[PDB]
Amino acid sequence: TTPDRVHEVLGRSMLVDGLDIVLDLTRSGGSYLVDAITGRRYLDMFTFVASSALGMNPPALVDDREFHAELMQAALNKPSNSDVYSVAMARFVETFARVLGDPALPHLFFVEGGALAVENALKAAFDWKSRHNQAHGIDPALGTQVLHLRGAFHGRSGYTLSLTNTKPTITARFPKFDWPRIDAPYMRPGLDEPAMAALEAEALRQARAAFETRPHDIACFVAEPIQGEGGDRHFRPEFFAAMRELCDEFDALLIFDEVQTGCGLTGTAWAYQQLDVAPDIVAFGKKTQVCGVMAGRRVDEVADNVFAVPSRLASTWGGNLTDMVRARRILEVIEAEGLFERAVQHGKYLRARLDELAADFPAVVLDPRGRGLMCAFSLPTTADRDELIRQLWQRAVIVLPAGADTVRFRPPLTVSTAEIDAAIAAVRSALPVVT
Amino acid sequence: TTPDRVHEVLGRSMLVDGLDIVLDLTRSGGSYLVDAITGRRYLDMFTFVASSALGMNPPALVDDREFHAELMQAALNKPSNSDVYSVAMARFVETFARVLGDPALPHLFFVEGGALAVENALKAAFDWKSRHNQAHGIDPALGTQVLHLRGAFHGRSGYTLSLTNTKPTITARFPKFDWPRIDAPYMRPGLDEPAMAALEAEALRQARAAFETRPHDIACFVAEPIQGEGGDRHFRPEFFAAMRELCDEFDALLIFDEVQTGCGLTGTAWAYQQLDVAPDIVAFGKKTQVCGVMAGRRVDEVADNVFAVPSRLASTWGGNLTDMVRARRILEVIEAEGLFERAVQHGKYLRARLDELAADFPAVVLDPRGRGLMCAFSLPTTADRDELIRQLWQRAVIVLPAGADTVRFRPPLTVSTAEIDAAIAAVRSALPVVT
Repeated sequence: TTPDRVHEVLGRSMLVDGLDIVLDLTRSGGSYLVDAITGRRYLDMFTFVASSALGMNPPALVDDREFHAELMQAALNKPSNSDVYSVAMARFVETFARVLGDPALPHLFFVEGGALAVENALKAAFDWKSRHNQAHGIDPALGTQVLHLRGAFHGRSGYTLSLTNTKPTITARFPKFDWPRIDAPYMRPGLDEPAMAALEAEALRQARAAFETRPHDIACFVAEPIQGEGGDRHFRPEFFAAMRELCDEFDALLIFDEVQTGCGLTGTAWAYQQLDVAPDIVAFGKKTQVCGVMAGRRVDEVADNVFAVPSRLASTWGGNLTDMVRARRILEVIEAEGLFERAVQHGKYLRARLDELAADFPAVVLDPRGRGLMCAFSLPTTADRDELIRQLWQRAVIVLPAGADTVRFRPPLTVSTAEIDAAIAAVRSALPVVT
Repeated sequence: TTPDRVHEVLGRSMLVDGLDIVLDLTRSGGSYLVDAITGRRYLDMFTFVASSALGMNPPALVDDREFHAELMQAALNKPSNSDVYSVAMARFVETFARVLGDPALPHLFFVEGGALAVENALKAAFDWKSRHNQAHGIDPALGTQVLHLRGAFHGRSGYTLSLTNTKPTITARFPKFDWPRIDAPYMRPGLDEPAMAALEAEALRQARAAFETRPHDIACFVAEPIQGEGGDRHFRPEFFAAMRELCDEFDALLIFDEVQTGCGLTGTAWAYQQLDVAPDIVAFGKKTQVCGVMAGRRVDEVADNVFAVPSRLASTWGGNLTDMVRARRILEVIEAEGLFERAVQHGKYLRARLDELAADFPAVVLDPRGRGLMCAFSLPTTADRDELIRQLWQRAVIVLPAGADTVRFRPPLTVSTAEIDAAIAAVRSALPVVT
């Protein structure tokens, strides 16, 4: 089967609604994807839906003969890491703890898939609340609900379908729990400190009302620190700081879903580190390759929590060993080359360019925003946004939509300023055409 | 970090309740695992919880230089296969369809994880029932419940926690849907045709009552063709044939969870092929490396089902590309070496040996049973069963428990008769010690 027959072969078995290209696995590199059909190079601001930290075929992985041997050893088989331990696994775990670890969150758990990472954070909270209730004379049947935000995306699995609320297509006709959902007080243009404070106060009021009308039954609050799929919606640290206090007042855990924000994209290991709010549990995935949770803080106050008791959380494989070996090497590169700091600096650059675009096209380029390399802007209508994406595709630049009117940038951590300039140049070319 | 420090390193971050050994990834091969600490070889009747079809480091994969290059190309990166197609992916899909495909079930969907494979089968059914209801004048809010069996294991995710019912430890304190659950009329010793028929009739009665008291609200019936974790419980074809008719009468889909039974273990591609019952959806995982569903039959009667409409089912990665490349090669070996037939023949051999054990130890070795290489026997008590497993471990044979009193055999498809003899010899040595 040849590159030009790929879409035909897949089309016999599946819906083929992806990109028009066929990925050349060998010739792609860094910030560029190569179409195996034409040999055309595409500038990658999409990074497999923000799951690639270093881009395709990074030199530090490709040129490392010792790593090749390690990777090959892992890739030939697929052990059940939950039952059977290896040096390859232990090396990954120790470097994860070193590079991304938080001393307050020592409990680590790994699984395949971002939705399942979030689910296991939820399971930890449900167990914790039930047991905490029981220890304080409250019915252990209580503690089954999840406070969450409007516009949230946490995945497409059994529990996360009850949380995710972006496009109706994702959740329609699937059974859901009736869990309390509150307004998301995200930052928007033309709102000053007092205006933002009032918006936050209303979400806080709704949150308080949920806790008070469902006594002892809310196990946790879950949020993305920055809402990705919902449209790159940013929140003030003040909002999460207030939620942290409110969670503590009602003995509920605070969970950050860092599946999209995590592993350096915002300029720190985790976005929460810049918001100065301490979570009890963090769910991670995408860039980490293997998914999972880190837990601690109040979790430890219940001695028989799911991290202390065998067989409460599990899967067959306990994450993919190949992903663990790849991730170990990726984390070593991040640490050695100071890629978090590079993300801060290049992120400031990208943001500055988007500000310039907003000045040049004031009625078209709206609400330029970002933290680190996680940047976005919006257009007046969905039609304008969709057209800009088509125009960029024609110019060999890959970006992703979000929400009704957002264009998202998700470059690799290794993106150069010249590559950012190229992306911006394409947007500038395309804009007069869309207007 | 050295083999002797693996448990210490992992123990800082996780609960370390797995096997005492450290897996040597290089020296393990075929039906043998190697402990990196001692160099002791362990006879493997466990195969990473039945997820290894060919055992460790199969020669056809290890000696194939062309495959090495293909695997390395896949392993270096992790593309989002849902968005971005490759030759490596298309080759996997076409060989999957060739080797394991069913002409009645042309729709394929891939995902990481067995629980998520089952969840996507459920999502397909929920959507189908709602839309089928709508097309026939019935409220589209109806069609949200899942008929399932006692003793079932379908995973540990949001929807599957409402189905799984083996050990309380798996499901306690996690929120569940109230879905209808019926008795499992599995075969047991000392029950003749009429006795089995009466047991089945009672389960059928319970099933009928569920359909009639929850009108238009049961979307599907889900079952394992042979219950694995619940204790290798086998069902007569007559039971599933009756359930098939009953599902059709009430316009509900029939889903087989073949995550444990699938990919040749029972002697055919799928266990359902030997039961002569046609499912609408099959969920697969474990041995297939990449997980997912095959769908067809009645699914196609709803033209806007989830396999026809974009973005109803999805994940970031669409399965792991490394797993796809490995699985392609594994399937080619199965096809080329006639491993399904080998499983039939060696399975008959293993079963014969267990019958002999039952004759020699009539009060201790109970209910010897199996289909293909999926074989088991039971002991009088849980204490006897647990002790036998410890005694086998001491003799370097790895087997898995199931239920309260079952010992399961899960050899690779490539197991030899001498290796089966070795396993049986160890059981014979251990039994006088446990009695």
